[PDB]
Amino acid sequence: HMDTTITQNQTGYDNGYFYSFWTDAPGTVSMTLHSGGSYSTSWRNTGHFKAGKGWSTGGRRTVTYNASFNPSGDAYLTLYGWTRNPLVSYLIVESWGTYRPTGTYKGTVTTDGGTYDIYETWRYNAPSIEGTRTFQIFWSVRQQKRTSGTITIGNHFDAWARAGMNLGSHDYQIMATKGWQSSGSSTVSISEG
Repeated sequence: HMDTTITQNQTGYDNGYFYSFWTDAPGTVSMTLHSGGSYSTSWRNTGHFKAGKGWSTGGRRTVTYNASFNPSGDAYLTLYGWTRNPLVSYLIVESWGTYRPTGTYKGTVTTDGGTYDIYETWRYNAPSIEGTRTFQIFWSVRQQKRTSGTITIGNHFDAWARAGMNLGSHDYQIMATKGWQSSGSSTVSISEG
């Protein structure tokens, strides 16, 4: 009869929603899982972390979200997901803190009232859904920040494909808070369509 609080690397289900939690700085960050599609995070002088709720069946859905996003430094509010064969992680970054991600620029996609820059990067020997690996990351980064709205994910997937950024078969997909060597808090509420 209390909200579950996650502090150790794991995935699972809470109140019908898939969740994922990962950090390399255990004890510096927590995720509290609320009723429905809502969660909060709190972090203090963390290392790296990524945490959120969403779906173990990733794919071309529409995600509507509303968030309080309060980073004191480097953090993102981002849809975050994975595919296998090829192993790819992807991020649709809605807001950021002191640092806006960048990478190999592929063009833009205009969707959901915003224009997003498309980037691809490689991440070297890093944690993944298939162990510690090098893998590509596909990015859409909103040209300006927002903390609520709708993400029409298929429009991003289609733009990435046109840019030669090829996804594999879907694994999970979450509306995440991500942090790097910062402090802060977030609360995020989601729904699918």
